[PDB]
Amino acid sequence: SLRQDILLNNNWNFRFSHQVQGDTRRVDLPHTWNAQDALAGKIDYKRGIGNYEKALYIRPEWKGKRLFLRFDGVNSIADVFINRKHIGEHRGGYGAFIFEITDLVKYGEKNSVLVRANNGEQLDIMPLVGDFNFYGGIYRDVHLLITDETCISPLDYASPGVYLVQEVVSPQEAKVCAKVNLSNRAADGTAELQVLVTDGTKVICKESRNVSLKQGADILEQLPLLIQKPRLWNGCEDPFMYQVSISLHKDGKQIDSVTQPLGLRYYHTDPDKGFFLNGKHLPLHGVCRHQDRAEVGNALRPQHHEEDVALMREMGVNAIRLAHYPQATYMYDLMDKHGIVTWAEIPFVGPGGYADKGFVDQASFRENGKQQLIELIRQHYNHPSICFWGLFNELKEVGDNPVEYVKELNALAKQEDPTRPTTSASNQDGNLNFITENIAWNRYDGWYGSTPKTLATFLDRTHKKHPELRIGISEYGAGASIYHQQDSLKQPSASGWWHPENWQTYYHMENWKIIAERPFVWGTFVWNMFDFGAAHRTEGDRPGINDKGLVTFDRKVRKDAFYFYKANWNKQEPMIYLAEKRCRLRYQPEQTFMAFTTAPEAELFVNGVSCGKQKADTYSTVVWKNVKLTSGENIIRVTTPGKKPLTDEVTVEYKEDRHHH
Amino acid sequence: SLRQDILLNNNWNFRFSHQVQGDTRRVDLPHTWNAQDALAGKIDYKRGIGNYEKALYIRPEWKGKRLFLRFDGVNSIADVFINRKHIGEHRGGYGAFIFEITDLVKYGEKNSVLVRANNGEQLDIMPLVGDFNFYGGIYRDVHLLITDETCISPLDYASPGVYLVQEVVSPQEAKVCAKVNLSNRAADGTAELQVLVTDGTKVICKESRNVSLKQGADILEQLPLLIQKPRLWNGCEDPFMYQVSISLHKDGKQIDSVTQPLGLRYYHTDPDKGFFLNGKHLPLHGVCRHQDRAEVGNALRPQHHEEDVALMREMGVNAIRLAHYPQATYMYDLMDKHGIVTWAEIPFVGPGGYADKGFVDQASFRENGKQQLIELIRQHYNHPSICFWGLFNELKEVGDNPVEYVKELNALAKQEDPTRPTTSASNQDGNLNFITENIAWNRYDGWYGSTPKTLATFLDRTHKKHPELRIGISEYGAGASIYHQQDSLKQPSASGWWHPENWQTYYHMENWKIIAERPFVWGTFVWNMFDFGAAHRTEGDRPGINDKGLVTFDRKVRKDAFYFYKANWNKQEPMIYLAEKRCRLRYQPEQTFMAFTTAPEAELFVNGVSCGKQKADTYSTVVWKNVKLTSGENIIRVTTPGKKPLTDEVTVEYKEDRHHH
Amino acid sequence: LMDKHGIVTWAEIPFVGPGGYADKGFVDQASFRENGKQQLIELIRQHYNHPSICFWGLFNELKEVGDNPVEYVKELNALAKQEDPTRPTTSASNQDGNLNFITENIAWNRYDGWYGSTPKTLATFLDRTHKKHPELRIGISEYGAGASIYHQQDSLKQPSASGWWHPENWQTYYHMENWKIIAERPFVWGTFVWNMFDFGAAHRTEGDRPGINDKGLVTFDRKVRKDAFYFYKANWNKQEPMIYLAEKRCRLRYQPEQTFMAFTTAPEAELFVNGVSCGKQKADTYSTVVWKNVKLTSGENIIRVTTPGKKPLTDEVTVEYKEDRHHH
Ligand SMILES: [Cl-]
Ligand SMILES: [Cl-]
Ligand SMILES: [Cl-]
Repeated sequence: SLRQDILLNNNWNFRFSHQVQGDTRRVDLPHTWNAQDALAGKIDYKRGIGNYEKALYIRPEWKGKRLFLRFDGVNSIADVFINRKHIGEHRGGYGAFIFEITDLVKYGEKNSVLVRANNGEQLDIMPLVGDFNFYGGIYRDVHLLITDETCISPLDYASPGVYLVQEVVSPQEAKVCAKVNLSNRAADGTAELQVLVTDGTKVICKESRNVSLKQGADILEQLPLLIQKPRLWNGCEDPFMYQVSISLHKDGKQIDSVTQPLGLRYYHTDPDKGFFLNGKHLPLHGVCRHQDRAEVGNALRPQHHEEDVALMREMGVNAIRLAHYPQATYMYDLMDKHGIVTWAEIPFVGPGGYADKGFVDQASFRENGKQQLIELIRQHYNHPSICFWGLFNELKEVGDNPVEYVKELNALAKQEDPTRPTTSASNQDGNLNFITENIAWNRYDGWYGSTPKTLATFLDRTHKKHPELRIGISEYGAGASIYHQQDSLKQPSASGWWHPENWQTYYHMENWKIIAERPFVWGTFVWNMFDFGAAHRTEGDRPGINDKGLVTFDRKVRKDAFYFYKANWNKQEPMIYLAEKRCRLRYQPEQTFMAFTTAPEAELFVNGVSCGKQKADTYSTVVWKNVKLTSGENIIRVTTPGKKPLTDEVTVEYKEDRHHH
Repeated sequence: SLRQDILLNNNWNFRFSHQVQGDTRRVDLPHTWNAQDALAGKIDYKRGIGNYEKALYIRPEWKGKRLFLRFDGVNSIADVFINRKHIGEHRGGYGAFIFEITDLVKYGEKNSVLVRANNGEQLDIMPLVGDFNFYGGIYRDVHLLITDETCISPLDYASPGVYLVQEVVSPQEAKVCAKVNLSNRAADGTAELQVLVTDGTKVICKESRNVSLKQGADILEQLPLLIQKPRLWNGCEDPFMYQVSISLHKDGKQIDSVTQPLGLRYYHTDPDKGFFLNGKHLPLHGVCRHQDRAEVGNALRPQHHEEDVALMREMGVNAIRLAHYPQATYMYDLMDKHGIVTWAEIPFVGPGGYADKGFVDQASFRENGKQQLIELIRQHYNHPSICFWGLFNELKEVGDNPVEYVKELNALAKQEDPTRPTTSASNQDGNLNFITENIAWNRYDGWYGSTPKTLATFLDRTHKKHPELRIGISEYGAGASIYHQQDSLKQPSASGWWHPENWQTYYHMENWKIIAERPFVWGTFVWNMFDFGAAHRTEGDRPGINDKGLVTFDRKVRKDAFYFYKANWNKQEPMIYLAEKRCRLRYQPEQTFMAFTTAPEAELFVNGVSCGKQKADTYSTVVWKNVKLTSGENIIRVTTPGKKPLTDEVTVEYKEDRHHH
Repeated sequence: LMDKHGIVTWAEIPFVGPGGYADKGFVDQASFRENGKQQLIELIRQHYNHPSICFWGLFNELKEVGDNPVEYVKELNALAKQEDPTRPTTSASNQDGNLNFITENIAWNRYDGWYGSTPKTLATFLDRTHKKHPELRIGISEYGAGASIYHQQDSLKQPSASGWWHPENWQTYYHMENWKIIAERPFVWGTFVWNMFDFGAAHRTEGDRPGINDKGLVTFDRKVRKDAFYFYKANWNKQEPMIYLAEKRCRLRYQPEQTFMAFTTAPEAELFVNGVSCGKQKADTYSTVVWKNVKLTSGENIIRVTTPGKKPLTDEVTVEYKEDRHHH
């Protein structure tokens, strides 16, 4: 009667329903059928039904236990059949879902499991539009869960069935209400519910209640926990969590158990001073991250989540906006573990500069959106990293006006979880900005026209006109191809096929200086940590890509901007990085070299001869001007001070040719 | 206060939602966006959202009237917006639907009408599968209807709002209950409802009732009609209909009016003797017809319906199965007018020899199917041609078992309309065959393997084992390309790229002889009158086509089988037709020539010299054997008897070459 | 079949230029040039004995810009004359200048009244060219206009050529006006409608569907004859009696004052509306009968035209007249 969790990812048989013959090919999960077409820039990539079928041997000894199929994510509608009989449907591409199959299987034989996944367009399931790909299929894990007939229920919106509600938290004491779903299919009886909080081998809490469970009972039980002088989850400084074991016992035997983290903290956002974690001001040095990657689409493996977090911590990221939808439980686990303050959001996404709408005013759309919000909150309730619930991105009032509906979602979020503030990401003026507790804007001053300086004007004017708003920046960024390089700085056309890397570097340096000076801005999030898929894009070095990443789509190459942020945000790892190394061909008679470093100064050498030292500025940048190259090959080297220095080096070619002038 | 019906077909602006930019092109309705891709055999043709927008000037003098947008058909989900505000959704590709826009428009200015049509795959809207194309878009007319504030309601499942229920019909007298929907938006008041039955200028009935109408009233009123010694709608012999005018009057002014046909008849099907219309046995010489055509897809214009009916009457068709879905009101009008007994059906279509299912056992699918059935019955209630309601085609029990659900549809059909029997088209053994009042099978003996003789064995054995069944043949046919010709008769592989026209001719001649001898078979329907689109097909002379038509897809060329049926079914138009004229190259030393004619004999000439007369057989066929051709060109001519004969003629080339033997 | 039926035939090699599109019909390299000569020799030798062939066409719409094919076209002309001195050479041009002065007969592709302008500029072009270059034997190698049989409107208005609206009445009007210009100019040795049939051109995005050049007088499947076909039939096939009512596919009428038009080989015709005669009208020089200010009754109207005599030919249509609309 130990709970079992059996992965069912291997060897499914797949075909599209547009293939009428019935032949199938082997696939293995996680899987999307849009990893080739959408990623090649095909705008009308396959959106429709793909069918996955697998034989599952139901063990004779599972008779008398309860059996559940839990899906971590299927985009975007899933219809599940056991022995070809429909058992249920889930509508929504990003939340987990579960079906009990206990009474639906034949014990001691192979049973068919068939999943018919549909990512076809709909007007009743958010997201309706967006600058990303709606990759179809079973792109997260599938599990067979086996439990006692009397269990901690897995059936409440596919959540772990335990909510560790933080009611009061300070360094003196924490009070928590452990709410636990119980489900009984055995005879009427009683059981003992135990909640055990530990830190390593040390017991911190232990609470018990006897509970009466009628046959067919599905009930919520609540146990208070008190922890004196708690160790708090304090972001990257100390991402500490207790372990909580919730178990059911009968006549001296444990019959079921689940574990969840408890990371205690408290926070607030001040309109003038920014974000405070556990009573201390904390600048939120944030980036955004989509759940896709080159070649595999959104069919991410655990090492992919692991590498994305490793790259963010290397850069000194301490905040993340996991846009534009609920992401993997494992990704939120890694945010908990590494101390990253997380903004998690539902996929209520508007059109941006494109056509159509994020909101369609019909009951089916509205009720589904509420179910997606409840899923997000209940499924991910216990992650201390999550400190904001995001309710939308770039909705607009024209046509169907989502204002009243967004007020409904806000009230529902506050009722489900009074312990986190709501937030949203806006690109509009007006009423949509005054609903959520924190507000943020997506700003591209210096990329989509204008100069970075208009970001400063916007922030200052907004803060002065509306002093009660807690203002953030939910997106800012600029495109870059690592293969587009030029000696001189000039602003490219955003929508064109030329995105020189130096303009992205310049964009981030100027925008960051504006942000750094404005502590009323509670958090800022770079769009985006990685290049990502968007099939309709036709810009930069190839179609189908949003190239605003600080790192490329395959996670292989860090663009110059990554190191500018690393020098400024990760000050305890010594480093020096020469900018513009991918610009190998130089034409300008007067060369400028620039390095990012954590050192107070650096020295430049050209062809083995020192050009002398320069001091790092407040933004960890060292600059040498009017450097003279010799025609042909030149070796450029920068070094930090001391007898054991760090170095960076490049060979460039200097050419006096051109073109008219 | 005359009712206005304004066509809104011209000059809409279209784009796909996968085109994110917002640019549009002009289109004109009727329109499908699948007339090129699906018709070229692209199996993954575009299934998703297409958007149509048009400015509609709302006249200041329409203020005080009621305004309705009525759509004859949008495949398969339509979401309608006025000034970009959602007003409603319709789910189902084949039934009409309507929205009142009276209170939703700005009078005296241009208002936007936006229709977002979606033909993306769904598992909750029949048809889920089928051997035809699911052409997307606004493929039938759109109308703006303008009425008095007090009107005969257009809002009951978009029907005309009048049901002329035939309660008793004989040559001595007919009793009819005129059920009329009334809708009032003006102040509380009374009005006079009048029902006027006419034949040309002669008044046959006139009945009146005063009715009390509360503000906001939507009520059903019923007036009895009695017609003594009625003229009955008697099929092609006398397709007579009365005209019925239903009108509302107030203080000596007519305020609203609608007209509907009244074609009185009675019928029954006997298990041993077949179908009886108005007390007289009537063999049902039937064909099936899909609502598509070459080049335009299902975006049919009225001349297309007109030509299809003209071709069927030319062939002597007196029965039709309008498969596999509710078809145009105009097509049922033409069936009424021409006397064609009609089987009309909902799109509850199963997979046939292909994968997947026609039934998914979930409430959303089931409730939508009932709404599609109610639509079909209410919208098309008054057409005398419709004598059967078809509930499914080729469902199967394996997996989700639709038996109980089909019993629900049968009971709903009988409750909505006790005056027509239900029927269905089966390809299975077992319980699915015992639900509807009449049953029929789809049979391809001599095409999908076997010999036509196994059709005879099936019919005889079924009739003997189940003597209570009213057995029909809902499909029988064989493929043919007019470009595949060979001198000798040999059975081709059905699924191959060689469909010689002579095999189709042979198939129909043999199958028809089996049918003609079996009067217990109440109706038989050729699959199909026309070649039609099915993108997944890969057989005959080109992909994407089901080539079982007696006439080609563009309606241009009648295949030999058409004339075999014409000679046998249209005996009052004199004709002679030489078979195998498209087979221009002859190799066999001993040639056979065959003609179909209404004459008792015919004479063959070869190179201007008579080969003598031969008698027509019982099936209107004349055959000459061992005809000797001379090497090279030969002129072959056949003539009917008399001094003013009808002729047919062809030049063939006889070659003594070949290939081994 | 051209031999058998007596049809004078212009047969040509595929030396085709870009028209209004990109790229070139000529690339100046020996491999291209030698292959073109082999294609010309093939055409002449393989088809030498057909009496119907009376002209050898050497190109269609080449242009001088870039690789200049003038000298090479002179080579092809000399080769044609050496292979077959018994037929003249010809070509189809859309340019001014030297390309027009090589072949014995010359012709132009003209779309006045379709690709902008009015048909009247065809008359100006023909007259001015003939006067400035009196030695040229001038023909019209293409003239035409697009039409979908599914695009119909009550009023005559010029559509955008490259757009998705090609009303059949504009094609009818185009051919009637252009033909009148041609008929009056006997110095024009031959004129050739572009085209007898709609045909395939995958890059086209106009008329009622992509991938089609819809300038045919008959549709692509050969099933439907457009109104212009019967205008030409009445004027060119005068020994088969006929009457044809124009605009029958325009079933919905809105104009208060209706005009009906018939093409016939008869000297006059009579119109009936709802079974009542509107009287006879005379056919003009171009075999056209016209009735103006015909009054329809709201709803269905039966329109019938008949030729004179006790055994007449007839044509008939039912239209629907509607007083609705749109602002005005
Ligand atoms: Cl929106
Ligand atoms: Cl089925
Ligand atoms: Cl050229």
